[PDB]
Amino acid sequence: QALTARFFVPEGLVEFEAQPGALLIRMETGCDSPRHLYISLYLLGIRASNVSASTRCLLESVYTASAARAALQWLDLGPHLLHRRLETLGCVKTVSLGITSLLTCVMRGYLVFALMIPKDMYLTWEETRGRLQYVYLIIVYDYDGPETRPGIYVLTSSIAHWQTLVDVARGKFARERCSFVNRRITRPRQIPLCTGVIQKLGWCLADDIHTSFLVHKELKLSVVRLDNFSVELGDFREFV
Amino acid sequence: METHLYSDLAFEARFADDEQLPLHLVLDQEVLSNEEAETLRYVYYRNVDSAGRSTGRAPGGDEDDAPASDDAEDAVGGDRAFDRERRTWQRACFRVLPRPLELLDYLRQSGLTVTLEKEQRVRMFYAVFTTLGLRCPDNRLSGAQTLHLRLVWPDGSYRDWEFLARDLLREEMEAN
Amino acid sequence: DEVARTDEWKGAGVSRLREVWDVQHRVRLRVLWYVNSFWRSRELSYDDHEVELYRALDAYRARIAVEYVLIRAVRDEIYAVLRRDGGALPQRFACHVSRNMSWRVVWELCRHALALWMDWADVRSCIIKALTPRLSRGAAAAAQRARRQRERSAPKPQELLFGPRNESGPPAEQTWYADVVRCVRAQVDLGVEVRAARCPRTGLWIVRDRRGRLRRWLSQPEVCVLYVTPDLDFYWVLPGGFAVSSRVTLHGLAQRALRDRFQNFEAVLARGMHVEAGRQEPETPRVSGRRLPFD
Amino acid sequence: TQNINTVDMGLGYTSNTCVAYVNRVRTDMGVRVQDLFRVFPMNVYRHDE
Amino acid sequence: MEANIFCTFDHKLSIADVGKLTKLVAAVVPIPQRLHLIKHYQLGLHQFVDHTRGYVRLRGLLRNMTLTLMRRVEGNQILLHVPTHGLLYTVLNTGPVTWEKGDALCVLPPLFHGPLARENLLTLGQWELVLPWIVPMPLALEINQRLLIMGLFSLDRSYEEVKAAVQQLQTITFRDATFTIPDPVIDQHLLIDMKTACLSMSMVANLASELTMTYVRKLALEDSSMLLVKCQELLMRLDARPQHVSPDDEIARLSALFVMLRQLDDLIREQVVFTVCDVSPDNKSATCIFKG
Repeated sequence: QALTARFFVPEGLVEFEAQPGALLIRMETGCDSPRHLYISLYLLGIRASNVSASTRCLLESVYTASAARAALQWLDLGPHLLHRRLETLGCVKTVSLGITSLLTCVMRGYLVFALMIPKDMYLTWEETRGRLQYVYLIIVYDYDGPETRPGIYVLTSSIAHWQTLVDVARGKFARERCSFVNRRITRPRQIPLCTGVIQKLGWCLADDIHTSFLVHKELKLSVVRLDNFSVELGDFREFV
Repeated sequence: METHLYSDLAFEARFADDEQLPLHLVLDQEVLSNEEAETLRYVYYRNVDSAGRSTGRAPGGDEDDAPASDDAEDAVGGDRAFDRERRTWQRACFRVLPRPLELLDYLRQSGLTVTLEKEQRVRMFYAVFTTLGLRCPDNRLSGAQTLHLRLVWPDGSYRDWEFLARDLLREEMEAN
Repeated sequence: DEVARTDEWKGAGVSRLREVWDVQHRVRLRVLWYVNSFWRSRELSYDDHEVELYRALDAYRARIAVEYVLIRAVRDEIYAVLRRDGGALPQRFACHVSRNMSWRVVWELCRHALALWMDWADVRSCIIKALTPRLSRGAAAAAQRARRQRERSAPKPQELLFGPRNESGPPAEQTWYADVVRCVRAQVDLGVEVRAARCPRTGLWIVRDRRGRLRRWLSQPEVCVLYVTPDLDFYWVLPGGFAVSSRVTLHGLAQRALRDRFQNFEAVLARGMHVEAGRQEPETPRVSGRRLPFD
Repeated sequence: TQNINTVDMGLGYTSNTCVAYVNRVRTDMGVRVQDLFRVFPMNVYRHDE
Repeated sequence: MEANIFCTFDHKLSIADVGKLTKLVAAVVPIPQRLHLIKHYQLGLHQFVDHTRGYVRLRGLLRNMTLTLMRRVEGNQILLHVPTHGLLYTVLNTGPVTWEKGDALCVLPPLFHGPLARENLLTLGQWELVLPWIVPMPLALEINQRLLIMGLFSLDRSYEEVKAAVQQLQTITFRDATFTIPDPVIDQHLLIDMKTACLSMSMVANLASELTMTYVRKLALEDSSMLLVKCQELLMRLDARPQHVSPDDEIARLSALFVMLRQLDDLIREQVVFTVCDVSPDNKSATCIFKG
């Protein structure tokens, strides 16, 4: 059933990700020796504008390893673009720790297989609980400030047809779209690509969504959880 | 609020070609009832020369100046004259705020830093925002010009009333 | 790095606020002035030479003149045709009549009604409503079709036997707009709408409301009533169904001002209304404050 | 699966029932008034204050 | 996953109705809730169709819903099968549109057709069964594009000018057939779509490079062909070494132009639901791959 995959990643990136249920992303890098480097969704939280100050302090405290800091330097080096450099792998549940760690990922399957999301990153457009829900990973670019720091969200919705979801996203994110137009006018020598990117990975039953806390090195984080989850990857689709 | 800014930019665009300058209006309960302000559909405006003319008609004169014929076939030049009359009317953007508000507090909650000659509070049970134009054939603007304001509702009913440009511009232009 | 016009616009803000009345002092509204407007930068000039002002007010008087002078032309037609007939009124509206009545008092009531109606003349009166559909685009085409259809030879037996059926003629049910004035207590009604038909037994008229009920005023001694047809034909009625006939001589007015004052304004498409012509409109848009606005 | 077909064999009401016995009530029989704002959540008063 | 959907008829099933429904086996019907058991009311578009309101609303309501296939029926029981992405299935042509080998399919609300005498299916009481239209890509794309064109053109014009343009637009000819859009009334959804279209159109107008702006002028000066003659005839009402050439900036600008054009295309292209293998020669049935 499930399509297992296998990756290697150095110890510095692992310690908070080591909880079995996690989500993993692959990042390209211009540096020749680390051609690719593997980053979990939690590590994006240290830079995500949506994450609150306390959770950002915790993330800064945890990921102090030199390799992880170099990874964040590579991430921040990217000029106003991340989806050109980020690629989604899927959900993982197995880990062996060491000087170089081993973990497996599933790119298509539904074989506990809970997927974990940080509480800061989670939003829903609807408070009514639909019986069937899809979940998506979206990246949104802020433009009203001096330079673009990105926003990160993982959201659940009962909408499947893409254009309807883009309509509702436009409705809720009108400020970001106006900010994108403002960026285009205010700095004409610079040309941003999109306001946000939608990517699809989700099939789950809404009655199996949980709220929970997570611990690492006696540091405490608040998270939201999808329990009876199935993973189906998709293409990074750009919207305005 | 956004209507004033958009209409100002649009009239800046069109001024080089048809030479209309923008005028910004706000209307309250002394103008129209809440029911008709809630269902407002269209707003229309027109300019008149001092001697009595229109913006769309040829300034010198037109066949419309002739007396009505009261004949059976064509009462008043039906199709062509009606086309001219709809030609002379012009449409403008509008936004209505159905909730009650006061001007100064609302503007300060918006980005506008209002600093009036005195902080005269005004309370409007409902507000509609509208921008109108008055034309000057060249950079000479005559105070005797009259302006028309039309409001249209879905059922076809309409109300209108006229202004003198000398009243609208009585002191703002006098400074310049 | 430069900002857009919007941000410097919002920063600069407004500083003045004036209240202006309309010409008739019916309605008052405010105007706002933005300090950052391009209108300031243009540096245009302004003057109000008095002769132009006098011309403007005279033209404005001529503009409001359009309907009152039409009322007065109606008066002139009434009096002229009353003189021409010499004091004879044929019966035109179906109602019974009594012989042993002091007809002098109802004649005096007709005089009083004529005096009272004219004092309360307004743009709300019947004849403006009568001209209202006459001006629209459809009226000319409809009149052309009607004149062509009524001026037709009786079909030969050939046309009746084969092909199309008898082509539909005009309906008896006509639409009229009316003014009624009551003298017992001095008050008038000016914006009435009424159904009309021709009685089958005798060619007199029968008047009914749009609900179908037969109308009563024709009997009442204290009332005199005013009718106008959708082809600008004119009737004045006093108790007893005795009428005065004329055509509204609207040729006293220039077409320009007549069209300028009023017309049944045609619509253009907006949110919610059908693209196909003449379809039933959905529920009204009505951006509302009674409810939380939709987003 | 097992399809079940039933046929009526009487020209009248061939079965009767009565509401025999009571166990304790499932509703509190309270007087707490319905939260009318929650069943009509769209409506607001005009002046915001 | 709920790989099967059962639906129960409350009304009696006369022999004629059950035979007619038996002929419909393996057709396509939509289901809103995806729940395991569903009543007979939600089967079909009859619950949601309303000629008084927008065809745009019906288009959105249809595109949002889920798709299912039909299976053989029994007493008071009708079985619906949900397709799985990537597998191979048999579908029957619900509409009169011709189907061809090797082109994609889309789902759209029903359209008016020549005779207007649409056949009625399972008219149980005041309820009726109505199927959606499965349409090959060119016709569906053309009709959605022309509906958006209707919305963009008709705005702020009198009925008289609009009257000729709507009769020119509403009629669609596709592979020897003729079709007409039922009720193209403007709706708030169409206004949102038009706002997005205007924003994208202005953005591509702005960020387009100089070479893209001046390309057709230079080539019209250089060459002369029927295509260029038509383009100039269109642009006639509107109608040297570049001082800057920069490959990297040109690459980035064209990437922005592609994201803009990609966005503008999404307004028109409905999501694919089926890709076909070769079709039976009677044009009544085909074997297709299902996509989600």
